[PDB]
Amino acid sequence: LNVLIKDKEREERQARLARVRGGTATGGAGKKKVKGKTNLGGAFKKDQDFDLDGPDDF
Amino acid sequence: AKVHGSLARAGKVKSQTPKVEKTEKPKKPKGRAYKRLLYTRRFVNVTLVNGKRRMNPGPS
Amino acid sequence: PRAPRTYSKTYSTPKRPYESSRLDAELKLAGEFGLKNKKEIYRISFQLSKIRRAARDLLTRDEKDPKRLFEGNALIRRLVRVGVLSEDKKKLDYVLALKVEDFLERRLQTQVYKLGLAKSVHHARVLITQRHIAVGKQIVNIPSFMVRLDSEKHIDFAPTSPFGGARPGRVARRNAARKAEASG
Amino acid sequence: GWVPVTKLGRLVKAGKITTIEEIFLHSLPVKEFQIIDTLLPGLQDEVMNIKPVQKQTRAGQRTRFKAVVVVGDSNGHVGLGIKTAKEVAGAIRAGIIIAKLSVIPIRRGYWGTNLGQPHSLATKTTGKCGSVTVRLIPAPRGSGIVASPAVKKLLQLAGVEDVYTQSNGKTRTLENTLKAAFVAIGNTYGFLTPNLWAEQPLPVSPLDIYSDEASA
Amino acid sequence: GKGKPRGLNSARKLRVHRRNNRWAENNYKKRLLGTAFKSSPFGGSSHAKGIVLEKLGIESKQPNSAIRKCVRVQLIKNGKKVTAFVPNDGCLNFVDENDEVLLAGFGRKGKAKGDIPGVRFKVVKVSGVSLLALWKEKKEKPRS
RNA sequence: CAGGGCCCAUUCGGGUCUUGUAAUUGGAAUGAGUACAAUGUAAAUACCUUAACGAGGAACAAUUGGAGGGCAAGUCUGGUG
RNA sequence: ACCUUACGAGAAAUCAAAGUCUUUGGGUUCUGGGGGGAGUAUGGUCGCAAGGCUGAAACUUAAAGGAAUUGACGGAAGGG
Ligand SMILES: [Mg+2]
Ligand SMILES: [Mg+2]
Ligand SMILES: [Mg+2]
Ligand SMILES: [Mg+2]
Ligand SMILES: [Mg+2]
Ligand SMILES: [Mg+2]
Ligand SMILES: [Mg+2]
Ligand SMILES: [Mg+2]
Ligand SMILES: [Mg+2]
Repeated sequence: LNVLIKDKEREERQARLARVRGGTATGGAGKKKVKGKTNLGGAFKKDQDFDLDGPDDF
Repeated sequence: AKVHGSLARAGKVKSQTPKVEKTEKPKKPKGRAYKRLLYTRRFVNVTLVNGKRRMNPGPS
Repeated sequence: PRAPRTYSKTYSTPKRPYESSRLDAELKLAGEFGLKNKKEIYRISFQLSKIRRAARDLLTRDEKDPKRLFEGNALIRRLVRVGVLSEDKKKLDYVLALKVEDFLERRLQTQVYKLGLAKSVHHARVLITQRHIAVGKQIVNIPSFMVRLDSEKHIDFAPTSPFGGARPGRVARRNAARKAEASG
Repeated sequence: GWVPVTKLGRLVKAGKITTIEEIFLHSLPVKEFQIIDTLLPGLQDEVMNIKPVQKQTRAGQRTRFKAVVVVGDSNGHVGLGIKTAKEVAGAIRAGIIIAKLSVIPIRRGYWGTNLGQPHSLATKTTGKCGSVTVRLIPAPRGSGIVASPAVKKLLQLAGVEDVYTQSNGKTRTLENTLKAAFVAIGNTYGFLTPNLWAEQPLPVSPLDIYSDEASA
Repeated sequence: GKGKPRGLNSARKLRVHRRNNRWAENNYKKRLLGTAFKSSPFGGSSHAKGIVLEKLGIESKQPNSAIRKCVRVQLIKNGKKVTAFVPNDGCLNFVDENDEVLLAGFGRKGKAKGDIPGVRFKVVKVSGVSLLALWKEKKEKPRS
């Protein structure tokens, strides 16, 4: 049931911030920005040095 | 030493896991046909590649 | 009590279970020859290991040796007869250089495909198994049959089957029954 | 381009030297990798592992990467290079340079009866680095390379088809076992056998035939 | 001359030296003294049935913070007391009391397995039903 | 539905010659099973043979262990803390 | 006994033996087989005694150890 609650709130949160053009509710008035996520890959879990260095960058 | 403990907590996480029901899938073929589809996904159709072939790519 | 039945095991699993090169090799073999598990490839590598061990035991013997002459000629004869060993290469050193694709080309599955009665190794497998195939005048439903290279001329459809004629089959007779039912 | 500096580099750029057997015959020291990939354009490389080494410092550990590389073309020639660097890609690039610089020939032979092409080694041959000893024994046809995976790929890259191998020592030290196997296949052209007993006219060096194609 | 004798009539010295130095091993000495038949709780068998005495909360070694949920069992053939670790998550709720459990080793050839101090056996079946079948809800227990 | 040179020398046009995905459709094929019969057998059962029936996606639906390393296989998503 | 090489050996420190050892066989004797428990119990045997010589196991543990390296420190020695 708790998972149901969490998922439902997630879907509703999509709906409210559909109308509002930018980031968080109230937009540019808000003073609070919308955060993003760091795509780490698998680099830093149980942190160490990286044996697999990348030769070239797209 | 500490041979006693809190035996009341046994099965805590296994009871706390939310029940997620399995989706129903089409049947996989069995036998020579399954080796046929594995051969086809590995050798002729190498559609997914990153310059190195991976079998279970996480979404990049 | 009665004399015990002899039996022996016909394959052997490899020593390291998980090695990526050997896995990709055996999957290429299974896909190209239409095999169902790795036990068939292990069976052929076991048979080839036994042939190589006998040839290794004879080549340590000097030439003109009566055992080497007798059993080398017999082993060479059995290999050239089943068609794993070519007609020119008949010198017991070519025997050592054999590999499992030489044995795998001689199965009835790949021979039915090469003769062109099949259109696939997988169609060849199911054609053999469902008894529409006859290597002499006798039905064979074993895909690992190892045809003997004067039997290659005689692989053809079974007389008591469709595709060799004289009665169609269950689903064809049912559909004809429905169309004759609708006519009357 | 290249603009070489060695007498040998000028000779190989001019086209006077068309094989590396002449280098192996006159024991000419190669110091430029362009000689090796010019005279053997078909060799292909493989990096064995990257392990990090560490030097302790006032605050923490300065770390660097050690890369082991084996080059070779699949008939007769192999090279082994090992390089430590700040970056993994620099370690692999410089190891390919070092592995090309160290290319040596391999004496392939017959287990018996000399019928086809040489499939195996001519003699038993050993090598040692550290505690590790690698021995290499000539095998019959179809035996394949009977070796652990690293030294199997090294013998595959040499051009050997079938060889029995025996080890001794801390074989899990991979760099030591590769250097021991490298010395073991280098010794194949070191063993003197009765087919090599006959005397030779000691041919004169390309560095003195072509002495005016050097710098001045 | 490398230690050992090399003469062509010196097989007796080599034989008795090999026997004497064979006693220095672990597996040979154990098999020839027969400590499994004498000083082992299972008496050299692979499995053993027993009767559960109580349920223990043995805490793991360092660094590991857990309570490991074993049981004390009295063996049926010997009367010997034995600690057995009940393997999976929640499986101590099957192994309640006075039960016939079947026990096996852990695989470490008589050694205590992990962070678990001093248990050498695991539970396999309780009341004639296997513990993974109870855990995967393939089957379910009798009343007692 | 996702692909090569070329017939073209008709710019992002059919794509022959293939390779694989499809909430797209077609007939063919067969045993597992059931069963007259005969064979089998001391008498049976079963095998071998064979009328009649027996297929196609919720049907006649393969498991057992795993996915940090050793050692094949996750640049995942929820839960616990 | 010492000095220098390193033919050679070795994990290295180092070694004219610790070399002539996977290209493995001159003769012979003794000892060792992961760390504890333990040179402990027990039984012999020698001793006036103190003790000596032989000498386990149950159980426990994933390292204990060797030689070198780079740091850090020293109620060590020098220099700036
Ligand atoms: Mg060994
Ligand atoms: Mg004598
Ligand atoms: Mg022990
Ligand atoms: Mg630990
Ligand atoms: Mg599973
Ligand atoms: Mg698991
Ligand atoms: Mg999982
Ligand atoms: Mg892996
Ligand atoms: Mg020390």
